[PDB]
Amino acid sequence: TTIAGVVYKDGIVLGADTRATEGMVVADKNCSKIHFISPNIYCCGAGTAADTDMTTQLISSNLELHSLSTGRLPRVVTANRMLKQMLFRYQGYIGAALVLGGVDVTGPHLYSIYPHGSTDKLPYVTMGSGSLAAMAVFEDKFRPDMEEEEAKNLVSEAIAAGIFNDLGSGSNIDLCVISKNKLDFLRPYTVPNKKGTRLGRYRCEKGTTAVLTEKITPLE
Amino acid sequence: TTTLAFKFRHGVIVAADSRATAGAYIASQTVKKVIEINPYLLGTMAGGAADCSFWERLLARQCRIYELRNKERISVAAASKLLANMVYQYKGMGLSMGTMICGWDKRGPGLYYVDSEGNRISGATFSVGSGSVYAYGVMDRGYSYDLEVEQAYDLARRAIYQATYRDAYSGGAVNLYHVREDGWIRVSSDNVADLHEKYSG
Amino acid sequence: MEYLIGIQGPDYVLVASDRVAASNIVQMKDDHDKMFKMSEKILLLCVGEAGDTVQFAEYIQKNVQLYKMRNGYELSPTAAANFTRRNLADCLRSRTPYHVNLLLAGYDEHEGPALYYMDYLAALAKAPFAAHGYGAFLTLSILDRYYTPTISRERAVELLRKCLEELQKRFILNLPTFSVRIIDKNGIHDLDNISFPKQ
Amino acid sequence: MEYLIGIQGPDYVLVASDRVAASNIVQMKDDHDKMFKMSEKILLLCVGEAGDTVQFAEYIQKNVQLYKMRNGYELSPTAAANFTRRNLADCLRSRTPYHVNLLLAGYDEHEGPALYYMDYLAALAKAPFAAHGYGAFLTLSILDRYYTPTISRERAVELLRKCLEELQKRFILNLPTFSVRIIDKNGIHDLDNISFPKQ
Amino acid sequence: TQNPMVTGTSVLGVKFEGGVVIAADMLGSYGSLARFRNISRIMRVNNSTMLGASGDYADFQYLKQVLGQMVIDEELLGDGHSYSPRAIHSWLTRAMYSRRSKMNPLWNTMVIGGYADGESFLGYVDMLGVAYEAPSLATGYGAYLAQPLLREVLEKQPVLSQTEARDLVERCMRVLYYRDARSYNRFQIATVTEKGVEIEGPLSTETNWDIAHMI
Amino acid sequence: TTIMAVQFDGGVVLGADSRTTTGSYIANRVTDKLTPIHDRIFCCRSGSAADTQAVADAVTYQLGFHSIELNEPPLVHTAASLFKEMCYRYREDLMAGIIIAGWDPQEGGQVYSVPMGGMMVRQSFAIGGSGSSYIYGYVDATYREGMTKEECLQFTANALALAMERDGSSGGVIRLAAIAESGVERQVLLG
Amino acid sequence: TTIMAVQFDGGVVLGADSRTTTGSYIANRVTDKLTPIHDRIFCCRSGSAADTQAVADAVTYQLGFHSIELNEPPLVHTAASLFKEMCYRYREDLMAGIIIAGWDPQEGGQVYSVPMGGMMVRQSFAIGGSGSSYIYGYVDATYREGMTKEECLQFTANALALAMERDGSSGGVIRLAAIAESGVERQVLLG
Amino acid sequence: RFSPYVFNGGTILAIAGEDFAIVASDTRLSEGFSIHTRDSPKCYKLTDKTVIGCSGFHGDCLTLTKIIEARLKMYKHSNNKAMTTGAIAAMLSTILYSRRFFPYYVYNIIGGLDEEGKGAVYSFDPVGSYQRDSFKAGGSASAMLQPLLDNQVGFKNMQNVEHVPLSLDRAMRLVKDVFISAAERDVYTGDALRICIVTKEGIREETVSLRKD
Amino acid sequence: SYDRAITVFSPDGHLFQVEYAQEAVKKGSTAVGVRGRDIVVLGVEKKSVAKLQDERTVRKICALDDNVCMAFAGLTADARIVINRARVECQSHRLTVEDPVTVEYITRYIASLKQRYTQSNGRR
Amino acid sequence: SIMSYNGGAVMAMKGKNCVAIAADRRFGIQAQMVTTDFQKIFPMGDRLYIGLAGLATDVQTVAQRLKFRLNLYELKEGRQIKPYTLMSMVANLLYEKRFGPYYTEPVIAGLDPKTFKPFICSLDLIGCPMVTDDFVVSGTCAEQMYGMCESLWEPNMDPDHLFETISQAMLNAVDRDAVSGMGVIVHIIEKDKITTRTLKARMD
Repeated sequence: TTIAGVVYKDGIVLGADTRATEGMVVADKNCSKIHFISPNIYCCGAGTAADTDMTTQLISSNLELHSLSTGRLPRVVTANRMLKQMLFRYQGYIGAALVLGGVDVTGPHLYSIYPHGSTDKLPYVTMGSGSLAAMAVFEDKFRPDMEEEEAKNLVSEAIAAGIFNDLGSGSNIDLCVISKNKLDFLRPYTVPNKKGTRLGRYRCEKGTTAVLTEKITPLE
Repeated sequence: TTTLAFKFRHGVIVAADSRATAGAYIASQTVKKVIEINPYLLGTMAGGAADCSFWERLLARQCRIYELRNKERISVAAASKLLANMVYQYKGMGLSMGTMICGWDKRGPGLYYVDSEGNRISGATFSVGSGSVYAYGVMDRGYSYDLEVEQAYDLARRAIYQATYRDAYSGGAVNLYHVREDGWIRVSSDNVADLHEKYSG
Repeated sequence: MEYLIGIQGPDYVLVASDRVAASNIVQMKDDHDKMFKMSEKILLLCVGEAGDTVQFAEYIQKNVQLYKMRNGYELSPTAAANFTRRNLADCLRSRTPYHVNLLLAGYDEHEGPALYYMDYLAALAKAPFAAHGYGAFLTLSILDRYYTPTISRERAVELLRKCLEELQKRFILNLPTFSVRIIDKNGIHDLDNISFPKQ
Repeated sequence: MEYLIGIQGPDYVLVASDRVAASNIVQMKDDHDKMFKMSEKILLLCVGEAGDTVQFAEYIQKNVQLYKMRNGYELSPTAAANFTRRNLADCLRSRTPYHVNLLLAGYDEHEGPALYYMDYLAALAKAPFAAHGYGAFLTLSILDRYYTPTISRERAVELLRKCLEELQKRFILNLPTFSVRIIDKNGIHDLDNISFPKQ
Repeated sequence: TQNPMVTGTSVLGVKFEGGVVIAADMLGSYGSLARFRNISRIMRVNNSTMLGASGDYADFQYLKQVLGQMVIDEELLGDGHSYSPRAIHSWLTRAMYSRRSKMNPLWNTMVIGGYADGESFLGYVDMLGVAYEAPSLATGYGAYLAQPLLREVLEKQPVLSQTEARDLVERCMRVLYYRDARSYNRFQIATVTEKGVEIEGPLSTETNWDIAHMI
Repeated sequence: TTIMAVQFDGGVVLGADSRTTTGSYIANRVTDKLTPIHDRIFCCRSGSAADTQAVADAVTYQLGFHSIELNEPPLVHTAASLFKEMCYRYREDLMAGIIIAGWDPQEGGQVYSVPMGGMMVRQSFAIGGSGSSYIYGYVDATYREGMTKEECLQFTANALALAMERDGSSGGVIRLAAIAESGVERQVLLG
Repeated sequence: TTIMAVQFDGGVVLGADSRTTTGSYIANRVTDKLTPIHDRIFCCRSGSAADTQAVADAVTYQLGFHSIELNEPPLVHTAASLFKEMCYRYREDLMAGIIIAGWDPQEGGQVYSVPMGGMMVRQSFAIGGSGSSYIYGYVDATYREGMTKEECLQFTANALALAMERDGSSGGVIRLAAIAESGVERQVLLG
Repeated sequence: RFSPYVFNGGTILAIAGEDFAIVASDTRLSEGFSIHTRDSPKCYKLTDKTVIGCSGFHGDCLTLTKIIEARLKMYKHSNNKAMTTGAIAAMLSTILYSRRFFPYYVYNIIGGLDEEGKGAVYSFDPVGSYQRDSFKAGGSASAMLQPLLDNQVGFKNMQNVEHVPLSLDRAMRLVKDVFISAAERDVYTGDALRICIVTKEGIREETVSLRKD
Repeated sequence: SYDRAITVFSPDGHLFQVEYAQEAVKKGSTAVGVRGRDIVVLGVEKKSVAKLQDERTVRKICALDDNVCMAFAGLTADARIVINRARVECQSHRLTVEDPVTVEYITRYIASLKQRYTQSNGRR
Repeated sequence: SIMSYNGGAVMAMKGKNCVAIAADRRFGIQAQMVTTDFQKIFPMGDRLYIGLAGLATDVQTVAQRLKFRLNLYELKEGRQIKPYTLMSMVANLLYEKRFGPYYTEPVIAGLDPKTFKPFICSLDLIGCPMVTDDFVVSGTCAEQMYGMCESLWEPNMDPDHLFETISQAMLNAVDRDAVSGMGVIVHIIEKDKITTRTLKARMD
């Protein structure tokens, strides 16, 4: 698991890989790790996969309730305050590492939330198991006020560093670009690893399997 | 793992399965659990597969040295006593071994049972393994001292079939030997899936 | 620790258990009864630790009797067995779980005889024959050796006879006596308290 | 776990044990022998764990036989029993201690019959009657109820008969058969292998 | 060694065209305390091989003593033979494995660089006796941080010049200064060539702190 | 991780490092440990990160509602008493090294220390955090009664520079804040 | 418990406290931790009391036999190498914080540090013991290159005075020793 | 404290033929969550007719290989001939048992030719028990490779399927496909596939790339 | 530890200490033994009684087991330690292979004990 | 472990306009079978099934709480449930026992009722849903089942070849497992009819 985010001159670029490993066996090859919160705020998740799902849906339900009452656009500091007040209440038993980012009225804002409830605003963050390989790309090649073509090229390079160097990572790279007026969510940004093609024909025909009892029930 | 052995009028019958597992994973289906010490002795494999393989190969070394010095073959009582003494020196260190020793002798048939803890007992019927208790029930029903040869083949063959049916760690094929006067003879080796169609109808 | 058996036929259910109430090394009572009626065609056979076998199984009995008084007719053996499974599974994730192993036997006028199997984790199993205790390891292999779906109740008793003689041959506990029931279209019937004279 | 008994009379020693070789839950052998000769008037009765009962007790046997070949005459029962106590106590504070419980029985031409008692800590005790196993808790109270120092060997057998019938009444293990010896001025004699027919 | 008292940290190493370059800092930590701030963690073995180490430092002085004797007694034979770098790598592998087998290990992790007979050598040696060869190595947290920066250059460009390699090490030493609590801003670079072994002085990094004004 | 507060006659001077570690990895390289509660009252926090952030927001909630109701700027001793009540009731669950400092119109600058136990004491200068053990000897000999403001900014800069150089858990950049009657002058310093 | 050694150009200056505790009781109130090995070579010991007394007598046995055989006054680096061999071979059984200092005719004054691991390094000034953690910041700022002898006696007196005041395990009276070419000047100091 | 073992991954595969023996393995060395190298095969050439594969703890795989290569020389200097394949398997069973109470954490498969030019595969446990088989798979992905070769080589669980023996050509593409399926679902299976083919004329080698996660 | 070769070869191929020991046998008292088809009979001669000594302590026919007797000649000091080592071996056979010792087996123990003892260091 | 107390194996596989699901038949306690007709696949309306594997209590418990919530849904609303909606229903049911969790792993397979499109998904024991397009597996012998399906699955398969693939995937993977076996039942559903077959497996 490798998630990362950055703040360029206009907005925020988020990125993640697509793999879920149960034990040491690859369970899912296309697990979507970037979630919806509001039409301007997304979040990336790491840690326990069921804990991040049920938490990112509860807060997204509450901001839909909150923004529809106030009649205006949500703010990123509100979603920060809802998360770190409920994670502290569950005393860290809910393992959910989150990268939060959005563009409200005040501008772009990027947060990183730890499963005990500690947060911090930063210009670039990495979480996950392969976070250390991705931080080395950000630490070497960051510059403030980049354009989004440099920002998309920087993040996709940093996610790819966690692909080829961490065992619990590595498939297609997702990205999302959030700006003041544009939301570009796109999952297959690049395909660095394919599957090799089969050589031998293993194909069996009908009648190579013994059947003891068959039943047919029609429907309509 | 399920082995059994019983002696009757016409020698000794030895039978075993062939499944060797690893946790819940099955390593192989074709493990020969009745190893051949001599042309006149047989030994089984129960518990640690490597510990039964080593110390009974080491026994076959020792019985051959006895024959060259004394110019006759060793008795079945003497052979198990050598195996009981070698294993005792490593008592408590964690050896897994539950084998049996079979063979014709000058006093007739011989069937002893040797543990890794130091048990050495005689007897007429034995059954060792994880599914050994499933083998005792069917074997005690059809056992007689005065069985025929083809009848005693069917008793030991079906008794392994009931043990592999209940136990999860027992299965594979059913190996079957027969210890006779001159020496042991390999009888057959049937798959359980073939016996399932045989014993059903 | 102690034993019972579940032979089920085409139109009957043959159940039997031991009669021994144990202690530390001695046996307190030699004519104990593990058999609990609920209706005129439903028995109950409970095995487990000390306090839970008596009180759970009579808690079921007061609810099956109450269903008949409130409605006039009895439960089916299927619904009776599937009501007990709810009561363990609810009380399992609790401060005081019951540790009992049981198998229920019943006859119905619609679907005929029925036998169910449970453990201390509340799993049901419609089985043609079953057994609990450590003697089940000895005695299941005789039973599927000789079982026929079309077996008569006269030779089912001598199948039970053979299945209990081997239990006094290669089993370290004593177990001298065995009480036998039979359930059919006419209800519960006592058979002979079969035993082996230790004199 | 398994049982033996030590009735000693005015001019005889009556010993008996069971015949059961056990396993996990099954019994491997029903005609086992716990009885080890060393001389023409000395027995040995060893109880304990698996490997130590066979190998320690025959280690004693090769030393008692060696004493007779080196000298021409045999050990007394007192010196034979007091030689075994040295061998446990030396091997007790070691890397491989033996865990066996035993009682030795012997007759001598000078001081007559003698019975000794030991445990897995090597304590001797000259006793008129003794027993090991969990059945010793059941059966010692019958034995001092009816013991007489001047007891004849004919009624000592029926005292042993009464002492074993109660062991198949309130004791959870099976124990069907019992092998009996008797030691007197003429040496070892086999008595009847008394048992209780479980058919 | 049951418990390492005074420890070191990550050691880097990468081949180039005709030689190997190795860098490591000059700090011996003690728990979370920086007691010894002027120690040297790189040993120059005779003329064509070269050793750095992490882990417990008192065990490193032991191997500095033993290898120091095995080179002295060979060269006064006049055989015309010296140890190749992979011969030392083979010796040091057996020394680790024969000592964990007695359940009394040497708490170290060592990188052996060398240039003999026209070709470069770079070998890894673990505490448990795990050894291999690679065109780039890193120990400690350097396997997590600096090692991905090494491989992405070497997969896009297999061979490197000497100036490209020495630049690429100083970038990775800067990264370990930011994101490691056991680092120190004073390191030294050792380099084998065909000319010999050269160990440069206490170099320092140049840090950037412009994001600290971002509230 | 290494926090420090020194008062002078007109007010107080605060200082802290910026390194936040997770075992041995640097999680946050630059960190603001100087948290505003009110306009003339700060705290600098140490110990557990998620614990001290949660307590500092609850005190800011309670003190802001307290001052708007009395219609009067709150006391420093009032704010220090609120941290004492939460750190003592929840002393079995919190690891907080809070130091409260700030200027007050009634008493001038005050500096209070609330360690992990839950006690509270006023000091002339306070010092806390993990790296604060290595500069106890320096801060005793160097401290002098009756400093100016410009000496206290020099005094806390040299003290944080020595602990950051010697401790492994401290490091980064030095954040300073001088609180007087006029306002708060914050600055980021290195060297 | 709190030991210190500083070299100057003509020689070295040693210093230590005198408190020996047993858990929390003061067993020995005055203690000589400055042990002579040879006429110009001392050591100051810390850690376990019975361990460091046994090692210091074995090195005195070996170094005295070594110097009488070569017929030459021994080296400081020679004596430091002997403590390294015993503290490394028996590192699983010893808790020793030995600092070896002294003057030598060939190289002047040397100061070596042998901590509990078993390593060895030469330093300009060494510092050890339990209470030595509280004066790391003082000894870094106050130290100045190229001192006289009379400044080093002042420098080690103020450093031991601060650790004794702040640590609970240190205390008592200050023992000093200056080793030069001429001889050894020991003195007992307080304040 | 100091644990003396670690798991370095790796996966080996051998197939006995009629006149051949194919031994293949990946080339990834890795412990924990990191990667040490992307080039470290397990094909070790003992003789011209015997290749051994060694998977498990890598520090033991380095030692056990060098112990074996010494004893093949000691046989030849004392018997004037090389060891056969069956003699190696009987020897290594005694070597593994010799450290019964501090075992090697190595899984071993010996492939090679017998005296009649037929394939032979001997699979070992870490204690030293063995048997002769037609195909075995050892290592991390052994639970994935063994069910596939029961279907294709063993012709198990099929009906009305003819029984043709495996050719050399069919066995090559059967090996190449089964590692591609194993590299997808296993995190340990590596990047290059070293395939060593033992025939009556020598040992051929072949390297096939995989995905590089 | 007295390490010296006692028994060495002669320049014509004899072992002098062996054949000097055969003359110590050649002046011990005579022992004769024949075997019948059902009962064996052996008996020493030259008891040489002095009518003031215990007749049982001077015996030279002893038993190794129930089935094995033994007579000897030569010097009696070395005899009764060969016997006491043979009694131990024929007893330890019973802890092994269960049958009693055959008469051929115990002579291979004595002769192999007697040979290697003309081969060791510092032993006549 | 806890999942290996009774064993079990459930596989679902997606075809062209059809979807098949298969499971084993063994019920047992750690070494010892009890019966060979234990139900693990339960119907949830027409053309939509669910398979459960894990602890044999929670197989029978969750399949009754889920049926409890399903009948109230299909009576309060006037329609049958979509396959995607049931996945959110089960994931709610497991996550309520976040700290008292049921030891089971469901597998859902069915056709979408309006546009007859297949759907497969699987969940862990606390409800992380994962939708795929080829196959999902659950049970003790999971790694054996990945080697089958990665090598045998094809993208567009008629219901004849879909049956042959999922049969050979189950008969070889379960045969390599020790605590799973004793028969395999295979359901293959489609928009016109539904087919249940039982395979001739090893009773060994």
